[PDB]
Amino acid sequence: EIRVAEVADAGVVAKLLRDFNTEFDTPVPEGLEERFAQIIAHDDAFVLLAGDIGFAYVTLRPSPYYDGPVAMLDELYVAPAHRNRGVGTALLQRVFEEIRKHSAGELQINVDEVDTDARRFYERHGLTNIEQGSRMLLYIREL
Amino acid sequence: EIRVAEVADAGVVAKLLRDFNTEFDTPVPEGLEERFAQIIAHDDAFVLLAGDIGFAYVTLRPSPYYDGPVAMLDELYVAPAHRNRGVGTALLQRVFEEIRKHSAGELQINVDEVDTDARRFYERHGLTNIEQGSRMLLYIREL
Ligand SMILES: CC(=O)NCCNC(=O)CCNC(=O)[C@H](O)C(C)(C)COP(=O)(O)OP(=O)(O)OC[C@H]1O[C@@H](n2cnc3c(N)ncnc32)[C@H](O)[C@@H]1OP(=O)(O)O
Ligand SMILES: CC(=O)NCCNC(=O)CCNC(=O)[C@H](O)C(C)(C)COP(=O)(O)OP(=O)(O)OC[C@H]1O[C@@H](n2cnc3c(N)ncnc32)[C@H](O)[C@@H]1OP(=O)(O)O
Ligand SMILES: CN[C@@H]1[C@@H](O)[C@@H](O[C@@H]2[C@@H](O)[C@H](O[C@H]3O[C@H]([C@@H](C)NC)CC[C@H]3N)[C@@H](N)C[C@H]2N)OC[C@]1(C)O
Repeated sequence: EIRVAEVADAGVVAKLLRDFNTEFDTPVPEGLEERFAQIIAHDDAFVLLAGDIGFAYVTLRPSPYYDGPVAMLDELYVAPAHRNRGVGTALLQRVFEEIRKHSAGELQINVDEVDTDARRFYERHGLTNIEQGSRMLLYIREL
Repeated sequence: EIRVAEVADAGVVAKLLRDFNTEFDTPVPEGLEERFAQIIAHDDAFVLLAGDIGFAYVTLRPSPYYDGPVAMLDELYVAPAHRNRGVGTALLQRVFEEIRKHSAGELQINVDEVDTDARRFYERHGLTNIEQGSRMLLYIREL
């Protein structure tokens, strides 16, 4: 079932994020668990857990366009053996439900162009890459 | 010079954002001044002003990857008569300075693909759309 993570669940969330990065051959910094414990307790952010096999990490930030925040689904992951059985759909549905309790004006998600399965999933569940007739790109600088 | 906006500057910020959205024929929400006054008073966002002719609006949000926030340059605009003279460069250099005071681990920016001149500007100043050989895309749902 989906539930909202408590501070004491930080270790499970961190493990799943580590698994996600390992799946993508990306090294992870130390301290994921300690940071997730802090974020879950104190910040305008939440984590949803599907048992111990999937999670969603959402941040809520201010926007002049809305009375409520703009939400970002910063991380969404289901463990590979549990995919294609509706877990990601359930997590994303619960994301929409939870951000609606905050009157969020919009949900954003960053995705690599090459991740066509994720893109297909998001496009089939109501998200779009198009604004004013153009694709939207994410630019970053790591610091 | 460039300055960090105060609550008293909400009117000038709101005017500039209205002008930006009018130029690009994108919608303008009601209540921009009052919302900016609220946003500027809080700890997780700031606006930089170049006189009354340009602005940067930055939000800060938590990440498990860093002790500091992830910053997002949600809006960057210079009035048309003042472009191509280095104002945008100065604003972006002050964005990096200010987010360094917060120990931000990354800067992110949403950029329409069609905005080729803005994209050249960001690439010239150290931002990248590429991660592991793939372009990064933004997906949204308005709510
Ligand atoms: C090539 C490439 O890109 N590789 C990427 C490899 N790794 C990653 O990207 C890592 C991160 N990604 C993830 O962790 C996971 O991918 C995700 C992104 C979180 C997804 O989480 P789940 O797999 O749990 O999601 P789901 O099961 O809820 O839905 C997924 C698909 O299941 C089928 N389905 C489910 N329910 C039903 C139903 N009731 N009726 C009919 N069909 C159904 C349907 O076909 C659907 O596909 P469609 O997208 O709607 O067309
Ligand atoms: C978060 C967010 O909202 N992101 C979107 C960015 N916002 C916009 O697109 C709104 C409209 N544009 C501006 O608001 C401002 O123009 C910018 C984008 C902040 C830059 O400010 P400046 O004009 O002050 O720049 P600059 O003088 O420091 O450096 C000069 C270099 O700017 C580029 N440049 C000049 N003129 C335009 C132009 N009309 N359109 C697009 N690019 C332009 C060009 O690349 C030039 O380079 P080149 O010489 O032609 O090679
Ligand atoms: C409806 N969603 C948008 C979101 O995608 C996001 O839009 C960005 C927004 O942060 C920012 O938009 C500005 O730049 C846009 C222009 C330069 N391209 C048309 C015009 C609208 C103007 N507000 C640009 N960085 C790119 C634009 N797609 O932020 C505002 C929003 C209302 O939440």
